[PDB]
Amino acid sequence: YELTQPPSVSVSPGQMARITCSGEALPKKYAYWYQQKGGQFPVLVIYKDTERPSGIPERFSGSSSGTIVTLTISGVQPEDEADYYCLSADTSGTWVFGGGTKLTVLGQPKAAPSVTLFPPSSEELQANKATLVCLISDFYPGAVTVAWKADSSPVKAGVETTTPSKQSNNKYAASSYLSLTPEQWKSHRSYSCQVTHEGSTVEKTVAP
Amino acid sequence: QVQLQESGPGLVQPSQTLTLTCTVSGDSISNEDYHWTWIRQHPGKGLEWMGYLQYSGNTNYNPSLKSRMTISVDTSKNQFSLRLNSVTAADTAVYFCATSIVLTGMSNKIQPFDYWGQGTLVTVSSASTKGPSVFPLAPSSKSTSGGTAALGCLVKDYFPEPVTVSWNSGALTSGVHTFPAVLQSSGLYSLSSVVTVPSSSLGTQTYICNVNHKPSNTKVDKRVEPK
Amino acid sequence: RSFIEDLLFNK
Repeated sequence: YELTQPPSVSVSPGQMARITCSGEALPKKYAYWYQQKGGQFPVLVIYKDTERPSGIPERFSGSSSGTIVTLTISGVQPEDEADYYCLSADTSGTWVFGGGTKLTVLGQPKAAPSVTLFPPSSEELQANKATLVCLISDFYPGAVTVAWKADSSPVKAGVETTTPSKQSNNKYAASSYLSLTPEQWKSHRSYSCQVTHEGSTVEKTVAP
Repeated sequence: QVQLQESGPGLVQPSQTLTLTCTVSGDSISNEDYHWTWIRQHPGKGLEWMGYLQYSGNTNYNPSLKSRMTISVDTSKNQFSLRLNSVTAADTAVYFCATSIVLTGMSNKIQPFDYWGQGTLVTVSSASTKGPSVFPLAPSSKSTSGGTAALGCLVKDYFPEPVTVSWNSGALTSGVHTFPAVLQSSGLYSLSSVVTVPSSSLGTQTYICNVNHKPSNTKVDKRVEPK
Repeated sequence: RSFIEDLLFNK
């Protein structure tokens, strides 16, 4: 038994969001809607097809049309950006989660990245290693381009960069690491990390 | 109201038996009202209900897992447990313990899951654990912006996930910046943690990042002093 | 008598 949901619903703020869940046993089995944020345990937002739990905003509602149940969010807010799962059961008593739907609230206020570049620490150099740490936080949207330079020349060898992800403040963060030998760090005049976000670039530079 | 805490995250080798416990506080594991439940979620995928057990022995297991899993109870420790046999990479997931309560004589039940833990990450891998090397990201005039300065800790080359970082044993919460870990070409993770603090506090206030890597049973308290 | 699946799911 499978409960089928749309994989994603992309909606700008203020628009109405509708997330369905279909299963052949829904005419006889109640559905429950769950909200998951940040990989945490999900929170019930609608129970028994139509009912709203206490403490849940009134903008959440739910309806039933037999084999299909629909979670509806009027006045979609940036906080409503989450993954949503219907829960029901088959006729044998097995509890079954739907496949989940990612609600993306596109069009939130833009935010430029805060960039801090850290040089290798003395402890790491004394351990015969060297890492430059470029940290990027509080930016939106989540698309970003990170480049490194040795002096004024581009470098890609030894670079590892995270895929950006949203933090607790509903903003995106990312990190880029450049591994060097201590003598490569001490031999150059400077190293830079360039962070491009929505066409504009921020560059931080450090020197030994 | 009970509080549920899963056992620590870590590695299990393919074809071996995954074992997890959930310690229950606030009421007895032997009470039949409680349906002791396990739920899992592979990273980047959906939620999967595994099943529940009641102390009487009544069980209800996910049919695709019923010949691989056992839920059991340890009365002495007030715990219930998950056993999953012959695991593969498909069984890598965050495992959440939870419970559902039926009171004798209730006719209206609202919450399928009344109380829950916050999950524990089990990584199915034949690779070996590695504890982190922790380096200070010292505050200097080059990491200070106006009234506030940034300092941090570099948590280098560990496996598997997860790592948690606090500052000054949790007393410092304002200004703590969280960052996703990078997965390096060598198979090892690194992450950074940064706190922004008043620049004037640097001479007098001690700053220590508390790094916890439970899969290697390692904790590091790193003093971060200004440069 | 109602069991947990009756209480939660059976309409």
